[PDB]
Amino acid sequence: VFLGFLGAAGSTMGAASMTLTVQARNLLSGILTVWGIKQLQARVLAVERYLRDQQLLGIWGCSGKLICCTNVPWNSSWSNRNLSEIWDNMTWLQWDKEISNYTQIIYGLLEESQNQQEKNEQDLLAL
Amino acid sequence: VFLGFLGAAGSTMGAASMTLTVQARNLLSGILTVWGIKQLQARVLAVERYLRDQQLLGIWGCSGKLICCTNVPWNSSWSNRNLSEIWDNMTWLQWDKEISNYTQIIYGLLEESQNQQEKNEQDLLAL
Amino acid sequence: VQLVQSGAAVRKPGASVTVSCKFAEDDDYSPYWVNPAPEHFIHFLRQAPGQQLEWLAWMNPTNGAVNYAWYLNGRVTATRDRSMTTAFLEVKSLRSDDTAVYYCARAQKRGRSEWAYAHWGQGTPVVVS
Amino acid sequence: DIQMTQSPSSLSASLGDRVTITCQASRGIGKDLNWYQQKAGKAPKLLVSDASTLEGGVPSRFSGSGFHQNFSLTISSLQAEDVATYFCQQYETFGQGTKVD
Amino acid sequence: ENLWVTVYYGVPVWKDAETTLFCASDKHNVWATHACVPTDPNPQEIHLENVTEEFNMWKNNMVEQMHTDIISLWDQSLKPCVKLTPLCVTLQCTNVTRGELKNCSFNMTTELRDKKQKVYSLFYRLDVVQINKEYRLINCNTSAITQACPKVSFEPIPIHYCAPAGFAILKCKDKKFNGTGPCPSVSTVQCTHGIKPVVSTQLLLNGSLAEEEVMIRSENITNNAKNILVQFNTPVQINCTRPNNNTRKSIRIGPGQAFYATGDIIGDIRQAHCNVSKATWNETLGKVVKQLRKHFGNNTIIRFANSSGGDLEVTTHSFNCGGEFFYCNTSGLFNSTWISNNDSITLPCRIKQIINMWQRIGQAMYAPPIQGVIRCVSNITGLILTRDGTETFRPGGGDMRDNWRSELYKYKVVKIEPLGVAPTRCKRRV
Amino acid sequence: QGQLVQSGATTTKPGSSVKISCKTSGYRFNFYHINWIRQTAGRGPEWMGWISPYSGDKNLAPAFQDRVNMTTDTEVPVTSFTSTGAAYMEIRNLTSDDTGTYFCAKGLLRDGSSTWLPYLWGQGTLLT
Ligand SMILES: *[C@@H]1O[C@H](CO)[C@@H](O[C@@H]2O[C@H](CO)[C@@H](O[C@@H]3O[C@H](CO[C@H]4O[C@H](CO)[C@@H](O)[C@H](O[C@H]5O[C@H](CO)[C@@H](O)[C@H](O)[C@@H]5O)[C@@H]4O)[C@@H](O)[C@H](O[C@H]4O[C@H](CO)[C@@H](O)[C@H](O)[C@@H]4O)[C@@H]3O)[C@H](O)[C@H]2NC(C)=O)[C@H](O)[C@H]1NC(C)=O
Ligand SMILES: *[C@@H]1O[C@H](CO)[C@@H](O[C@@H]2O[C@H](CO)[C@@H](O[C@@H]3O[C@H](CO[C@H]4O[C@H](CO)[C@@H](O)[C@H](O)[C@@H]4O)[C@@H](O)[C@H](O[C@H]4O[C@H](CO)[C@@H](O)[C@H](O)[C@@H]4O)[C@@H]3O)[C@H](O)[C@H]2NC(C)=O)[C@H](O)[C@H]1NC(C)=O
Ligand SMILES: *[C@@H]1O[C@H](CO)[C@@H](O[C@@H]2O[C@H](CO)[C@@H](O[C@@H]3O[C@H](CO[C@H]4O[C@H](CO)[C@@H](O)[C@H](O)[C@@H]4O)[C@@H](O)[C@H](O)[C@@H]3O)[C@H](O)[C@H]2NC(C)=O)[C@H](O)[C@H]1NC(C)=O
Ligand SMILES: *[C@@H]1O[C@H](CO)[C@@H](O[C@@H]2O[C@H](CO)[C@@H](O)[C@H](O)[C@H]2NC(C)=O)[C@H](O)[C@H]1NC(C)=O
Ligand SMILES: *[C@@H]1O[C@H](CO)[C@@H](O[C@@H]2O[C@H](CO)[C@@H](O)[C@H](O)[C@H]2NC(C)=O)[C@H](O)[C@H]1NC(C)=O
Ligand SMILES: *[C@@H]1O[C@H](CO)[C@@H](O[C@@H]2O[C@H](CO)[C@@H](O)[C@H](O)[C@H]2NC(C)=O)[C@H](O)[C@H]1NC(C)=O
Ligand SMILES: *[C@@H]1O[C@H](CO)[C@@H](O[C@@H]2O[C@H](CO)[C@@H](O)[C@H](O)[C@H]2NC(C)=O)[C@H](O)[C@H]1NC(C)=O
Ligand SMILES: *[C@@H]1O[C@H](CO)[C@@H](O[C@@H]2O[C@H](CO)[C@@H](O)[C@H](O)[C@H]2NC(C)=O)[C@H](O)[C@H]1NC(C)=O
Ligand SMILES: *[C@@H]1O[C@H](CO)[C@@H](O)[C@H](O)[C@H]1NC(C)=O
Ligand SMILES: *[C@@H]1O[C@H](CO)[C@@H](O)[C@H](O)[C@H]1NC(C)=O
Ligand SMILES: *[C@@H]1O[C@H](CO)[C@@H](O)[C@H](O)[C@H]1NC(C)=O
Ligand SMILES: *[C@@H]1O[C@H](CO)[C@@H](O)[C@H](O)[C@H]1NC(C)=O
Ligand SMILES: *[C@@H]1O[C@H](CO)[C@@H](O)[C@H](O)[C@H]1NC(C)=O
Ligand SMILES: *[C@@H]1O[C@H](CO)[C@@H](O)[C@H](O)[C@H]1NC(C)=O
Ligand SMILES: *[C@@H]1O[C@H](CO)[C@@H](O)[C@H](O)[C@H]1NC(C)=O
Ligand SMILES: *[C@@H]1O[C@H](CO)[C@@H](O)[C@H](O)[C@H]1NC(C)=O
Ligand SMILES: *[C@@H]1O[C@H](CO)[C@@H](O)[C@H](O)[C@H]1NC(C)=O
Repeated sequence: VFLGFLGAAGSTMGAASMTLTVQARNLLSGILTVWGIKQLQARVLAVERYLRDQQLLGIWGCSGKLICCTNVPWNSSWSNRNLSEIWDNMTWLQWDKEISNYTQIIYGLLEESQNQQEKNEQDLLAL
Repeated sequence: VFLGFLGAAGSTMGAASMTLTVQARNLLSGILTVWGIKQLQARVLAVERYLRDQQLLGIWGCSGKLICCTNVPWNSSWSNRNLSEIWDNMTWLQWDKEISNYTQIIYGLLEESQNQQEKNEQDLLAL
Repeated sequence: VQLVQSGAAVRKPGASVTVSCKFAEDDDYSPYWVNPAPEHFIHFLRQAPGQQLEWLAWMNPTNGAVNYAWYLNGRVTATRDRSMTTAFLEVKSLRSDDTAVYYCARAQKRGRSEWAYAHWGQGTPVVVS
Repeated sequence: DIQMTQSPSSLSASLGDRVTITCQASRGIGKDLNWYQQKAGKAPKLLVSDASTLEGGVPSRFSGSGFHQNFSLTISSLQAEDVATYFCQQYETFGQGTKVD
Repeated sequence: ENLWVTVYYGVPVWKDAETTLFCASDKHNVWATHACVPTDPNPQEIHLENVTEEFNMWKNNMVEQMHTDIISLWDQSLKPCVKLTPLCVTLQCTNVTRGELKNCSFNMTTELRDKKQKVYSLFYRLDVVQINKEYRLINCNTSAITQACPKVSFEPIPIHYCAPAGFAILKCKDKKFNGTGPCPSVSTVQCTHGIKPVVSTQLLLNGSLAEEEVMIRSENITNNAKNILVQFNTPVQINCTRPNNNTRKSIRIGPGQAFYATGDIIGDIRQAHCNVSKATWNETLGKVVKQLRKHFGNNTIIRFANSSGGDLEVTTHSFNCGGEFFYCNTSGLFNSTWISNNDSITLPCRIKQIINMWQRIGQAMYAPPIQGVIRCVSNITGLILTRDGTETFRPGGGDMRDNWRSELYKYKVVKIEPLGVAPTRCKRRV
Repeated sequence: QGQLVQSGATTTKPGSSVKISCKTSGYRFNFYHINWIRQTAGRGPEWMGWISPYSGDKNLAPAFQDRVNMTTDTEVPVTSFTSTGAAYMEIRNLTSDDTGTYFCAKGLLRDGSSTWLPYLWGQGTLLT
């Protein structure tokens, strides 16, 4: 099936996670007059917001990945939910709300876990 | 030899394929007055067209690659030409014309072949 | 749209005649916000009774440039008024064979076929005798 | 300098017949030919421009084709209102005309 | 066989597109060349071996883009300048001690709004119309009028059009390349050569010559309604001068508003004119008449006549010399009939001041008078003929984009599309 | 993927020279060599030589080096990837041993190990 842009918004986190490229395509293209400056401001805004998400993927060792596995172990303080009660029960919309507070913390952990990982790889290849 | 920007435009697809970084460098740098707004419109246009090619490479698992090998098998309906009659006979200009129609189809195949590849890698590392 | 021409005329051999042709309907309106494309030439043609259609000259209403037919021998002049809404065709040294119905034709502004006369006038019968 | 040979000079057909008129050029003119229809006591009306482009408002029964030197104007299923004189146009030179009856 | 598609990023392939170009250059001139990016001292020209591209100078969008850029820069360079609408008042004019230039006195507003002043100024005939005799500036009943700022220069400065990143320009190295067709030798450049935006009529001035032979270009040369763009290979020199020693006189017409009027002539009253070498113009007309036979016949006779009508701008060699807009009679250059098989020509040029520049009806410009004696030297490197619908060719023009087309034929804008998919016996791992 | 038409059957006598044409179309002439090959009565087929329209280079067998005049014009471009060329061939000391059918052949590929291989042939010309 082909649900469309945000088609799986109401589907479960597991279902939507197979339709990632759907939302990844339309993030950069889409699904001195008044309109002239109004459009230019939007064309620059789209690029800035895109490169910010790409910037975070880059410093997490996830550049080029849609599904990216990391080294940060899941702190149960963030959410003490079982695996089967998340990917087959919740929607990404609900999940983003429940992890609203802890999102900024995870973003830092994913960063130093990458600068230490490549610092280690620089030593693994020092022989 | 150093042919220059588009130097191998008339050379064979194999010859030009060794001079990829030549064309890759000058894709982003180059080889309220009237000119002021005329130049700003061009500086934004160059970035948008660049990130679109990078966006496609990213969702094909080719981000960072110049020569990228995939999993989509070559449908002979697209072109029933032999390997030696392409890379040592044709020029990329001719090739882009002969594959004009089927180009949009290949671009979709290269996308899901990557979202299924990483979905599989997420399972290979689930143990 | 049809072009408006002047009424019929009768002239002696050796006299002159002026055939007007209102090709536009403006007065003091033309500047826009975007740069407009060039205008199409106003062509003048005649057809003698029972003869073929004969091209005489075209006249650029923007700057007044003209291209008169060879066989006219400089006996024809084509101008336009200040408002550039009315063309004029003057034929000097009239002779008997100049008796014909005189038309003005213009291509369509949307099209780029300068000779595809989409617009025509009702004709002006000129008789020299 | 160019010479347009239109043939035939006159023809007659019944209501519903297929009528074709040809214009031959003494040398290559690309697709720069226009077809007109002129009735008695009226100004011509543009039928086909650029050899093969039907003008807007002209009934679909008309059609034109040609390139280089051989051109043609066709009326599929003749009608009563089609009685007029048809002539091709190459720049300032016209064909000698065809009187349909 | 075992063939999988593989992605290639950076493949020499392009498409015909049209993008927004930007300028590059090397007092402020009207063409704001100071606002352009500096022309790079190392101009990279890459030659495309084996490549053969189709060109069509008559569809080129660079021309249509340049033409509105100049118009756009012209309008930009007149906003801050003074408006001469208070000059649209009744003039009392007398001849000057034939009858071309006048001597006109009017009541004018001072810097105080309740005081007048009876000032006088000289005006060329072409700038006034009747009603001491009572006159009036020509523009008053059609358009407002704006005095050109006397610090901007009308000097053509070499401008280079550059394409953005990811686009390119394709030159045409073919020494005998006419208008359209497939250019055998092609190269790619980032910007065009130094194009001088010379606004001219009939005679293409100071432009770029043709190598080898003299070329002739046209869409349909069999179409009489298409201007012939003939390009010389050897320049014929033309010398123009207004010899009157004019003087400029400031007239305060308001707070901060000064109208520069023509004061008086210091010395002899003479005619403005242009000289061309009659010998060099004879041999150049011959080179033209030669290539004219290749399209019309070795036996037919080629005749040159003067214009047949129109406005002053198109019936005369219209141009600009040291800041003043000349309008030269050319009947002395196109008066020859050619069969199958010290010298100087002098042209009577008039001078105007109320000029509408392009074809805009609503935006007139007063060119302030230039002090001193004006003389300029320039090459006529091209021509704009028009055959009569014996094949006779007469000069003409008007549409300023033919001027730009005479220098932009060599170039074409293409869009680089570097993604290429092609099969090989390659596959990635698991 | 085009035609390589040749001249007619011009039958002379020993001592003289014969010039055979080969006018190309439907393909970029300067991108492939032009091979010359003959099949005479008395032997089988014999490869004479090829010439590179692009580089102007010529390579021919020692059995015909001092006999063959091999020259090419310059292509007149038709489209981006099409042109029209012409290849010429002459023979010096002509005899009756050299009587046979002669052809021109377009090279096979633009690179690799079979660049000049006679792939696309003409129709043949009958000599003395
Ligand atoms: C533009 O387009 C033209 C025409 O398509 C291209 O010209 C072709 O280039 C290819 C590759 O560059 C050529 O194929 C090669 O051919 C050589 C054979 O040459 C040898 O023999 C010749 C005769 O004895 C001799 O002249 C050569 O000597 C050198 O000097 C001459 C002087 O005239 C010079 O012109 C030559 O180029 C030579 O450099 C030489 O001794 C052959 O050896 C090659 O095969 C080797 O390499 C390949 C890999 O490339 C390998 O697979 C083989 O196994 C072998 O190792 C190769 O086949 C072709 O002959 C040219 N001409 C044609 C097709 O008509 C040109 O390259 C294009 N340029 C651009 C920039 O696009
Ligand atoms: C365009 O038209 C304008 C007119 O609108 C001309 O301007 C006038 O030009 C004339 C000359 O052509 C000027 O007349 C001269 O005025 C001089 C100034 O003297 C005045 O002031 C003194 C006080 O110092 C008084 O005594 C005197 O009466 C004047 O009122 C005089 O010096 C000149 O005298 C000369 O002529 C007389 C008689 O001909 C001789 O006897 C003298 O010896 C002497 O040679 C002369 O009278 C006039 O002033 C100008 N008007 C203005 C407002 O400036 C422009 O010249 C004209 N330009 C062109 C190019 O055609
Ligand atoms: C075609 O091109 C010609 C040359 O490229 C143009 O000639 C130029 O015309 C302008 C104005 O008409 C001249 O500028 C003037 O210069 C004089 C003084 O110049 C002299 O002094 C300077 C000292 O700085 C010296 O360097 C020069 O060489 C001269 O000796 C000023 O008094 C004026 O105010 C004005 O600035 C150019 O000098 C002149 N160039 C040449 C080489 O003659 C010609 O105008 C062009 N034609 C058209 C129709 O555009
Ligand atoms: C006017 O010019 C056009 C384009 O330059 C000519 O059109 C070409 O004509 C030739 C010969 O008839 C054809 O082989 C081409 O295919 C045509 N190309 C296009 C794009 O139409 C046209 O023939 C010219 N007309 C005249 C009267 O000279
Ligand atoms: C400037 O001189 C010319 C030339 O003498 C004058 O032109 C004359 O104008 C009158 C009208 O008032 C005509 O009747 C004459 O036929 C004209 N003569 C010529 C030779 O054309 C002109 O009037 C003078 N202007 C002023 C302001 O004195
Ligand atoms: C007018 O004449 C020639 C153009 O042919 C120019 O003079 C030559 O300019 C070239 C390059 O600028 C030099 O290599 C030659 O040495 C010059 N010749 C001489 C005799 O000086 C001249 O600059 C042109 N003027 C323009 C275009 O304004
Ligand atoms: C043109 O006229 C001006 C004055 O109207 C002349 O300028 C004078 O030049 C001399 C030097 O030759 C100076 O001593 C004067 O002071 C200048 N006068 C002014 C008012 O500035 C100029 O020489 C004349 N030029 C020509 C070619 O006639
Ligand atoms: C145009 O003007 C130029 C320069 O003002 C003239 O060139 C001069 O010609 C004479 C005679 O041959 C030479 O002695 C000078 O040396 C030349 N000047 C320069 C700067 O080289 C030219 O003759 C004039 N031509 C016309 C047609 O008026
Ligand atoms: C969970 O997070 C808290 C603070 O938010 C931290 O103190 C604790 O060590 C974390 N536990 C694990 C297992 O990471
Ligand atoms: C985040 O902090 C706010 C503080 O007002 C709290 O109300 C909210 O419950 C917190 N989020 C979660 C998921 O506990
Ligand atoms: C080739 O493409 C067609 C449709 O374009 C498809 O039906 C067919 O299955 C494809 N074949 C292979 C081998 O991929
Ligand atoms: C692509 O489709 C068009 C349809 O008009 C067709 O003419 C063309 O041949 C197709 N491309 C290829 C490579 O077959
Ligand atoms: C200026 O105004 C006065 C007021 O009566 C008038 O007499 C005079 O003629 C005017 N001057 C001009 C040049 O119009
Ligand atoms: C402006 O005045 C001139 C006088 O020369 C007249 O011929 C013309 O018709 C007028 N034009 C307009 C638009 O009023
Ligand atoms: C330019 O040259 C080509 C080939 O020589 C020719 O087909 C074309 O008609 C020429 N252009 C003109 C305007 O004659
Ligand atoms: C052209 O020449 C004729 C006769 O030589 C002349 O009457 C006419 O005024 C001239 N036209 C121009 C614009 O010089
Ligand atoms: C141009 O000059 C000729 C004679 O040299 C003259 O007959 C003609 O009238 C002039 N042009 C104009 C527009 O006056």
